[PDB]
Amino acid sequence: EDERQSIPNVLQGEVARLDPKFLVNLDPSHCSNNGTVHLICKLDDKDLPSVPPLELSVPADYPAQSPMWIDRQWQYDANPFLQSVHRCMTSRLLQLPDKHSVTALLNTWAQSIHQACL
Amino acid sequence: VNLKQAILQAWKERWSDYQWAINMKKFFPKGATWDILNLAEALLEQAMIGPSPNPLILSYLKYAISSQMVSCSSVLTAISKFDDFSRDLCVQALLDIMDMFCDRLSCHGKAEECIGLCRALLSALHWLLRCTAASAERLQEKQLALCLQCLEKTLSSTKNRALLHIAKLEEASSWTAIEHSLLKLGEILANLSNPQLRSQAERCGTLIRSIPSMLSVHSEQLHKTGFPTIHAL
Amino acid sequence: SSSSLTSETEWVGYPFRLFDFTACHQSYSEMSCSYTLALAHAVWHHSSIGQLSLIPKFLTEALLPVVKTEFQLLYVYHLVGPFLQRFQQERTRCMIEIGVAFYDMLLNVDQCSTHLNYMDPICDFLYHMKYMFTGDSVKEQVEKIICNLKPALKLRLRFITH
Repeated sequence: EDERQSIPNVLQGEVARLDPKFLVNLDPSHCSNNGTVHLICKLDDKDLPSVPPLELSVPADYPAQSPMWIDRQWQYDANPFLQSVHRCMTSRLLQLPDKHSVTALLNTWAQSIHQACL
Repeated sequence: VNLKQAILQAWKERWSDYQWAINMKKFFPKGATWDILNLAEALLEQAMIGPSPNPLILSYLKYAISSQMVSCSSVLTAISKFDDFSRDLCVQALLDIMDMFCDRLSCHGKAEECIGLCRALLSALHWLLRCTAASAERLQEKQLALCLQCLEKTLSSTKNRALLHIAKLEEASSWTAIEHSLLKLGEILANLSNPQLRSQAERCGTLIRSIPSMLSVHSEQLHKTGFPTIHAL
Repeated sequence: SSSSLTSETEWVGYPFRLFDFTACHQSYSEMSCSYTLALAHAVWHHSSIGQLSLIPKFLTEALLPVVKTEFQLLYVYHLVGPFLQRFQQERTRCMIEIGVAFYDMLLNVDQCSTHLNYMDPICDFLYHMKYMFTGDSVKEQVEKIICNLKPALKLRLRFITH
């Protein structure tokens, strides 16, 4: 009895059920065993692409606003359009009551990216 | 070949230039071969431009440098013989885009190709050297000052130092040519341009000289204590 | 205390290793001067009843025009330093003189120096002396000296005002 590969299965099992529009991968494993959560996602759809988020979560109780935007400053000072995208992103994230990293994060991010077209 | 007329039609209409990505992904098989990406446009779009910065299209490059193939852009803007053209205007836009490019850091290539990226970086510096060419005549200010400024900026320590070291320890001929060009530029910089100018250039030269030496060379001091190990042994 | 010691004594100018005793436990690091230091301590290890009243006068003149650099200051400090308890107990009137002498040495080394090399040692030394022995008495007098110090030293001793 041991996982030996990741956190409790529920998170991966649920995220693997998402749309093909999202493309999730892992960065250098700085929390390989216990944390095992720092996701890099690439929105692939009929919309403009952007920088992937951080998405570093906590134990499965999920009181985790996972994204921390490690590359916030310079990647966001680039263009006004993506700056407005980031503004709408954080504004909608603030509206999320007890956000849930599993689905709420990526869904809200996609909604904000689709709101960018004004 | 369709890519050229495609990006032309893109410019031919006043697109939002961020929805442009949608049309780009649509017009292409979306992953067939990205070696024919925006990388070459910057050249060809500027080809007929000549003595003109060609604005309203650099916005595409701006919305692209967020996440694209930075290696191809780097090597092509390095090999671009634009200082030879001596437009003195487009080169400024090149400095501006290189600012947003290199200031923070480069990106990953997920393969050994990224190492070659570092290689391109070397050639990049050579390009910046030809900024002094804009002052080679000196028969009559802003351009040389700005070029040396952005050069010193891109030469931030602990950021590209390892990449320059990799470049130097992966090939020599280009490194020797870059060193000779640096020596020549330093020699050419023996004129009293300004107080701010011709000062930091020596600093960047010393940085390049220290590049092959080490990153943690033994420079510590103030070790006030009688060494007992040597004594005892 | 003044053989040459001002232009450039030697690379041995590290004050702490020299001025500290028990270095004689090895057959080296026993420079004559350091010995003399313990010598003083020696008598002051047992003559600590009323003889200390001699050192303030002995300071006020003699130690003034003999100190230029900083390790001489550390030397005279080690000479007078570890006895403030005897003044706090009995010779209360003399500890103020000892303190103003300390600060006079400070002003002297400040006025004649290219740069202070061992700032933090003297800093936390004075911190200890203030917080543990002078209480809150001399605060005013040292002010009339502490204001005319170097800007770096000023920022360093900023919190002495209270």
